Amino acid sequence: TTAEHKQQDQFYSP
Amino acid sequence: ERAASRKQRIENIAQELSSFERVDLSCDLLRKLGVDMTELDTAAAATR
Amino acid sequence: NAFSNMLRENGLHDTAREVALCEAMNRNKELA
Amino acid sequence: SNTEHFLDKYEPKRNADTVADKYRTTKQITEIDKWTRYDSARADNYRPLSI
Amino acid sequence: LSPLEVQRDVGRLEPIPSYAGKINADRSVFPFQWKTEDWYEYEVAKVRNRRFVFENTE
Amino acid sequence: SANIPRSVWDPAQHNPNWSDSYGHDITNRRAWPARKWTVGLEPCTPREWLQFSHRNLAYAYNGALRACHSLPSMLLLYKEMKQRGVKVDVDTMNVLLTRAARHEHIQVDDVFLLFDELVALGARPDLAAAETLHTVLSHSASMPEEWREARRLQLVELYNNLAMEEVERLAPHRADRLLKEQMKRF
Amino acid sequence: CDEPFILHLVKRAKLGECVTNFTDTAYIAHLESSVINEFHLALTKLVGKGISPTLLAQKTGQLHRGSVRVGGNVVPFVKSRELSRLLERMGLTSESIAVITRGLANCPEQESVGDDFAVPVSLILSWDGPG
Amino acid sequence: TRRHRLDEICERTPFDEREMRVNDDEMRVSVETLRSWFGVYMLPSPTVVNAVLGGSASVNLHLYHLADEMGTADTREHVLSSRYLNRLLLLESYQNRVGRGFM
Repeated sequence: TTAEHKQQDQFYSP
Repeated sequence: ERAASRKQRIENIAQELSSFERVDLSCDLLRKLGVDMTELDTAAAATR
Repeated sequence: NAFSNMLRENGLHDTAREVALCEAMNRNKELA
Repeated sequence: SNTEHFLDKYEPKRNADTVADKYRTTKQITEIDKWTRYDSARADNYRPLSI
Repeated sequence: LSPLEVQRDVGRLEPIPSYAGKINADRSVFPFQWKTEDWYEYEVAKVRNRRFVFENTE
Repeated sequence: SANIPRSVWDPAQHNPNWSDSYGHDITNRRAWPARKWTVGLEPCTPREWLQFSHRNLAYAYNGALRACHSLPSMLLLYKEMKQRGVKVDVDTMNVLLTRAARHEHIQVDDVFLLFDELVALGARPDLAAAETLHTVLSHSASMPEEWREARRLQLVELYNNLAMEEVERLAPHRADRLLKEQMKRF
Repeated sequence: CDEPFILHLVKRAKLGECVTNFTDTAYIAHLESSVINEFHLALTKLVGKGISPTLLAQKTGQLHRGSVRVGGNVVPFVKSRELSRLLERMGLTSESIAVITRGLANCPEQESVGDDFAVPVSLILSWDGPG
Repeated sequence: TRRHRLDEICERTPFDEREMRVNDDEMRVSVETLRSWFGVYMLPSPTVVNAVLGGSASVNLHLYHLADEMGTADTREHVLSSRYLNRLLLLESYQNRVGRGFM
């Protein structure tokens, strides 16, 4: 997956 | 024939690093690995 | 790799590239 | 371009560049501001001798 | 690695800040920790002295 | 002295740095165009500044890059994002190097030059990138031998740095199976 | 076809045919002049690129003769290969570039150097092109 | 005397291109381009200056570069100097070039 996804989307959120 | 471009590349890098601009940077870079020649330091410490 | 590494850090990329090229060049006919 | 970059080779030819942007964006200095009524009436940045 | 030298961007490699492992630790310097008596005295002094100023000085 | 000072009325004492009244205030209310570049808007209001970053601009430009299907159209965007300082990514590197290695007429030389330059700007090479470089090093038999060996040396260096970095990443998590796989690939 | 040849072709290439999308006369005029100054400057960056200073010294010495008036001027020679290469970057056709090379080698002001021919920049600005 | 010393010190100092800035609309141009267009005598290399100040002859106004002790073309821009330009003001050719031909 895109390094961007794993920088911003890899945290718990609603 | 393929050892002629070895010669040519080495000479080009040599005359590129000895250009008036870069002589200083080349000398400092020269001290920092394998090369100690007092042939410079003595001539300079004579003038200091 | 002792040379090109120094030159890249001191700001000179092209000369570093050519020199690395020259070191690999040496190593080729040294090993073979 | 001052020094020609090594990527310049692959820079697309200007065929069908009719959109060309530098020419679309360039303005006459005349167009950049308007003279408004605020300017007609503008006070002075120095102190006047007599008005 | 000290927490400042760790590379935390998954997509970049950044130059390590020049203060990273360098600044040393003296409780005399920081963090600020202090006696209460001295703090009181300091605060009060600083209020009482607002007007002791020699303006005109050589 | 005098009630009205010489400085006011005497041209000998004229101040050349003073400017007329109208000019500065006309110059001041100027709002220059916010779309100075492709891909973005320059912040104008403090609110707009809170939405802004170079490191995020990276994201937007990466998208705009994945959009272009041809290397030539990509090169332009890249030149922009290089020039306006934009933090550049693993991803900028992946989408560039892939579409440079597929592009038919590329001198392999420049693919590697480009990689080098992306890394000089501080993009962190990763497995995808190194592997693509590797694939480009296979498809070139047409270069001088010393070139091929120079670039092979650099590539091995790269794969090893990667393997180390990745062991350090995976070890504290007690990942053993996964780590072992990644090593299998390296 | 009223103008100097190469300038005409460079305007055709850089301004395209879309220069007349614009209905403003003065604007188009400025576009032209700025394109030409860009060209002129690039052309200058190319003076004496592939030629040795000895060759140049020789030919300039011959072209000045015994005149003191011209002694301080320098004849700005450009190698033809470099000219063609520039006109390629700028997006001229090779059909026309070849016309330009072929027609400049027929000019009196041409000087043959290092088994290639070069010309004065003044010529590249003033030349008509049929002959 | 003062001007003289200043002259010697100017000739041995490298020109600093960082300081150079471009006023509106002007083109950025390297020393090399300027030299090859206007002639080297105009923005002389130290070898050229040294030659002009040490020599005599008129027929030489130096248009192209000069050889150096290392056998290369000396490309150096040191700071310009009062006395060098005076020595040029002596040649007829140069007088004509700068529009003083009437002299």
